[PDB]
Amino acid sequence: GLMLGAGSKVVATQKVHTHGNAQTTTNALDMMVEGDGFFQV
Amino acid sequence: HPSRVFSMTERPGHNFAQGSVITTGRDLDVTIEGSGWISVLDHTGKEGLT
Repeated sequence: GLMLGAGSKVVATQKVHTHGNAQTTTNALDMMVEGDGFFQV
Repeated sequence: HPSRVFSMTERPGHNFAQGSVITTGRDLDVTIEGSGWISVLDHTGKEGLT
Protein backbone atom coordinates (compact mmCIF):
# COMPACT_ATOMS: atom_id res chain seq x y z
CA GLY A 1 0.00 0.00 0.00
CA LEU A 2 3.06 2.23 -0.36
CA MET A 3 3.21 4.19 -3.63
CA LEU A 4 6.41 5.82 -4.92
CA GLY A 5 6.40 8.05 -7.97
CA ALA A 6 8.87 7.72 -10.81
CA GLY A 7 9.10 11.44 -11.64
CA SER A 8 7.48 13.49 -14.39
CA LYS A 9 7.69 13.93 -18.15
CA VAL A 10 6.34 16.14 -20.91
CA VAL A 11 4.00 13.83 -22.81
CA ALA A 12 2.72 16.25 -25.48
CA THR A 13 3.24 19.70 -26.99
CA GLN A 14 -0.26 21.13 -27.31
CA LYS A 15 -0.76 23.83 -29.95
CA VAL A 16 -3.41 26.44 -29.13
CA HIS A 17 -5.16 27.40 -32.38
CA THR A 18 -6.67 30.64 -31.13
CA HIS A 19 -7.12 33.22 -33.87
CA GLY A 20 -4.53 35.98 -33.68
CA ASN A 21 -4.90 39.70 -34.25
CA ALA A 22 -4.97 41.31 -37.69
CA GLN A 23 -2.22 43.40 -39.26
CA THR A 24 -3.42 45.88 -41.87
CA THR A 25 -1.02 45.88 -44.83
CA THR A 26 -0.90 47.75 -48.13
CA ASN A 27 0.25 44.64 -50.01
CA ALA A 28 -2.47 43.30 -52.31
CA LEU A 29 -1.30 39.66 -52.36
CA ASP A 30 -1.18 38.78 -48.64
CA MET A 31 -4.45 37.63 -47.10
CA MET A 32 -5.98 36.19 -43.94
CA VAL A 33 -8.57 33.63 -42.87
CA GLU A 34 -11.25 35.25 -40.70
CA GLY A 35 -12.13 32.18 -38.67
CA ASP A 36 -11.33 28.48 -39.01
CA GLY A 37 -9.46 27.35 -42.11
CA PHE A 38 -6.03 26.63 -43.59
CA PHE A 39 -4.63 27.62 -46.96
CA GLN A 40 -3.69 24.50 -48.93
CA VAL A 41 -0.32 24.56 -50.70
CA HIS B 1 25.63 -34.54 21.67
CA PRO B 2 24.08 -32.20 19.06
CA SER B 3 26.85 -29.62 19.42
CA ARG B 4 28.07 -29.17 15.82
CA VAL B 5 25.96 -27.18 13.35
CA PHE B 6 27.27 -26.01 9.98
CA SER B 7 26.13 -22.93 8.07
CA MET B 8 26.08 -22.59 4.28
CA THR B 9 25.21 -19.52 2.22
CA GLU B 10 22.29 -19.69 -0.20
CA ARG B 11 20.30 -17.47 -2.55
CA PRO B 12 16.69 -17.59 -1.31
CA GLY B 13 15.44 -15.20 -3.97
CA HIS B 14 15.86 -11.87 -5.70
CA ASN B 15 14.82 -8.25 -5.24
CA PHE B 16 11.93 -7.83 -7.69
CA ALA B 17 11.10 -4.28 -6.63
CA GLN B 18 11.03 -1.61 -9.32
CA GLY B 19 14.42 -0.28 -10.35
CA SER B 20 15.53 3.28 -11.00
CA VAL B 21 13.98 4.57 -14.23
CA ILE B 22 16.20 6.74 -16.43
CA THR B 23 14.36 8.97 -18.88
CA THR B 24 16.26 9.29 -22.15
CA GLY B 25 13.75 10.54 -24.74
CA ARG B 26 14.63 7.61 -27.01
CA ASP B 27 11.97 5.78 -29.01
CA LEU B 28 13.32 2.26 -28.46
CA ASP B 29 13.77 2.52 -24.67
CA VAL B 30 10.93 0.88 -22.72
CA THR B 31 10.71 0.37 -18.96
CA ILE B 32 8.29 -2.11 -17.42
CA GLU B 33 5.81 -0.28 -15.19
CA GLY B 34 5.52 -2.20 -11.95
CA SER B 35 5.89 -5.97 -12.09
CA GLY B 36 6.43 -7.73 -15.39
CA TRP B 37 8.91 -9.28 -17.79
CA ILE B 38 9.83 -9.26 -21.47
CA SER B 39 10.17 -12.60 -23.25
CA VAL B 40 13.48 -12.93 -25.11
CA LEU B 41 15.46 -15.92 -26.36
CA ASP B 42 19.21 -16.07 -25.75
CA HIS B 43 22.02 -17.24 -28.03
CA THR B 44 21.09 -20.90 -27.48
CA GLY B 45 17.47 -20.24 -28.43
CA LYS B 46 15.71 -20.80 -25.11
CA GLU B 47 12.95 -18.47 -23.96
CA GLY B 48 13.73 -16.34 -20.93
CA LEU B 49 12.38 -13.35 -19.04
CA THR B 50 14.41 -10.13 -19.07
